[PDB]
Amino acid sequence: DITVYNGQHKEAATAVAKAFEQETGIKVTLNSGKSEQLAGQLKEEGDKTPADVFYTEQTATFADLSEAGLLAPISEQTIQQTAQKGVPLAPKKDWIALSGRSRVVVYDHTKLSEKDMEKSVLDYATPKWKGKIGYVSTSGAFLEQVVALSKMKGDKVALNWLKGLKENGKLYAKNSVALQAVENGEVPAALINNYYWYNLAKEKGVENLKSRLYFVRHQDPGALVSYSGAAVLKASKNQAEAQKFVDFLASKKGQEALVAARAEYPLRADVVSPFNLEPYEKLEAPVVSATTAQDKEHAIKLIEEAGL
Ligand SMILES: [Fe+3]
Repeated sequence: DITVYNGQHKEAATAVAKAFEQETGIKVTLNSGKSEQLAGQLKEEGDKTPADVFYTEQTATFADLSEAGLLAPISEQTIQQTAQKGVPLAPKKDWIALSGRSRVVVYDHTKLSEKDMEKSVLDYATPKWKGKIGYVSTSGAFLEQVVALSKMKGDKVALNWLKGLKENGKLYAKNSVALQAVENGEVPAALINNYYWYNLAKEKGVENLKSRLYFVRHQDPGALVSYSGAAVLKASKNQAEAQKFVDFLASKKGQEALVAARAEYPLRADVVSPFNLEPYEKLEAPVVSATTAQDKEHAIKLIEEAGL
């Protein structure tokens, strides 16, 4: 039996854990919480942690743990299974990307059409969108968006964007809350990840949603796709089963289990999401290097400088 610290959405972890149990008869116990609270906890517990695996929304979250030598190496063969365009690889082979989540602009299509959308994510952080664009400054992918802007456009551009959001944007606590604000008609548009929308559309039926997705494309920083992944803890006693689980998550069956439950992009070439996602290739996502521990701190610094 294994214990998985879970910084992913509960629906995601439950789905993959259930599938793994059916497949192997190995029981999975989830410890769910905020990604950075769990990351902090794993560092504190160190070699005494009861965690066998850490599953989370953003591979960026693994950076500190890897530097602290807390993660166990994964088979290179497993890593190669999910290595697609734009996917980051762990330099120490001690974590693995598993699913893609695209940055998107969700908008109220009863109020706006694609003709009203911006060609660049930079264009939303302006007086034109004063009180009309939702953003989530505490979101993991939001932080990744900031890193990508810094890397792609430089710090001045990234800083002015953030200042533009502080002045013109409507702050929401979570992506889920932002999406609902658009559906409820409290804001015409918001910057979130793609899966929230497809999952809502499955529940309620697209015809009953006001919101639709806009993809900026053309390798714009707002076309960023970031990745969720998993790592095995070096401290794990259950190494056999922990590695088996992470392996499983990269397998055709483990990937199929995730995409059935959650509208994230599979990273295996032989798996098709039942959600009818905008084809990865049509996204025209830019490629960005992996977020280092230092990249992370730097982006947090810009957020603070901007007054967020
Ligand atoms: Fe999320």
